[PDB]
Amino acid sequence: MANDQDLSNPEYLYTEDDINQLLKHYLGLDDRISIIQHVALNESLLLKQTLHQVLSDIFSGMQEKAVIPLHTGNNHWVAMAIKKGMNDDIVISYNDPMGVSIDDKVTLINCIKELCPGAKINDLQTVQQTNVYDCGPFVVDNLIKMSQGQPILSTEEAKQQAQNIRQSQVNFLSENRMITSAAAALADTLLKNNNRITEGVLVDRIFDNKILSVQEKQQLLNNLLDNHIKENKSLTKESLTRMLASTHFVQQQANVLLN
Amino acid sequence: GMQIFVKTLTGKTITLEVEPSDTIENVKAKIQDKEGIPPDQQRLIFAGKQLEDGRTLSDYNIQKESTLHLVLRLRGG
Amino acid sequence: MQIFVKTLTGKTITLEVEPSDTIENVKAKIQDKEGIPPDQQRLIFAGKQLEDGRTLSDYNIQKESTLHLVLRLRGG
Amino acid sequence: MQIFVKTLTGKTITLEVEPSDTIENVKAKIQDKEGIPPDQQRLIFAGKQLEDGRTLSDYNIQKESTLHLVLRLRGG
Repeated sequence: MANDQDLSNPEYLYTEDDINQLLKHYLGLDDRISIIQHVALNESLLLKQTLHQVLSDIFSGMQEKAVIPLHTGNNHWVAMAIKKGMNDDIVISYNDPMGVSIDDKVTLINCIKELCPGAKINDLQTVQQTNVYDCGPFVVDNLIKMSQGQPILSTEEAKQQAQNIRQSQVNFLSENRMITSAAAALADTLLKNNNRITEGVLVDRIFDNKILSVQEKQQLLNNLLDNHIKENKSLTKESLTRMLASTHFVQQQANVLLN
Repeated sequence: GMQIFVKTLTGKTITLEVEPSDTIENVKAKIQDKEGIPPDQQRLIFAGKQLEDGRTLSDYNIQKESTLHLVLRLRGG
Repeated sequence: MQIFVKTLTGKTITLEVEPSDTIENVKAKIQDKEGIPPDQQRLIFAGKQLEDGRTLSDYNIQKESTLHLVLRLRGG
Repeated sequence: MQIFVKTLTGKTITLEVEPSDTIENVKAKIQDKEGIPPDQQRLIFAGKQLEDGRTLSDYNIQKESTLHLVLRLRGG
């Protein structure tokens, strides 16, 4: 029972969160790359919205490129990436790791033609996955390569590298999940029953905390002063979790859980 | 004064009164106010991105009569 | 002087303007010639969003410059 | 006027200061009384990190305000 749900299992099906943590890890430091998280061809307004934002940003040079994990509405991921080609041409690169061509996707094509009739679409139509689980790993790999202007893995390369790219990507995911759950639990001890605190109440809650040693506090506060506590900003469970997941202090707590 | 729309998990579209300078956490609190959905259960999407607490609507170029989506997490093989 | 405004549909429109023309004025000329209301119009020059109360010369926009027009979705 | 500085060791230190005192001056007073060098000191008031060339009154720090002192690591 529930292989599809266990990260370690070879049958683990990637979620939008898995793909997003992986793309932000390999790409997120370059601001000129738009990373899409959630868009499915069964959401007609959201798909049109998404393509309009990205095509507008790329044609105007507000972004250089975009990577789009596109859900088929059918328990399946494909890779779409968009950049300027030669001569202010827009080039939409596509691969379904099943090797199924884009042509089926009349909704998708027509929505592109409506927004940008001059857009090129390069359907690589290359089979990659050798089972019904591995679309997530190949879509992550494909988008990274497409963003770098590198060719995607061939059928042969993909047959050979499938296990290694999942294993590599699942190593990063295991570590990332532990950093996030340690940061979340720390964020909870400091929010107590506030769903808002300022950076100023944070500083004071760390000082009064009854659990952390004086050295644990000194490390956490040094870690956060480096990039935060400048303008006394309002934090929530989510923004405080992300700020704490930034911390060497939290990354160390996670490091001991995993070894 | 600006209106935006939110499509909810039940398929209902609601209208929100907002400012461009409203924080995402403020928008999620307005959704909780009107529909009773807690912020931490909200997967709030504009044009394919999950909106992050500590950003504003204008950070995401969300303007008058924009539609946000409350979403279920996608997966596949 | 003349400037060009490119849309995502691939239409290029050519405008008669002065260096001292405001961004608002340029949007009003686009409404005049294309019928697109200013509040649907986002103007970009070389990757910067043009702000309504500034002039073409504030952005060093000269004869035969190309702007990019980003239109609001779905109608309007 | 008097201000207070809380340390992670649980010491509150009380300082004699003027509104016109620079942050650098406050760190020098902390070195004077506690022996901690200025370049190891990060001061916080109400969630804002105090910058060396500014004054207490720049940060609206008044009589009986509490600051937070954090010391740099032997590494980082």
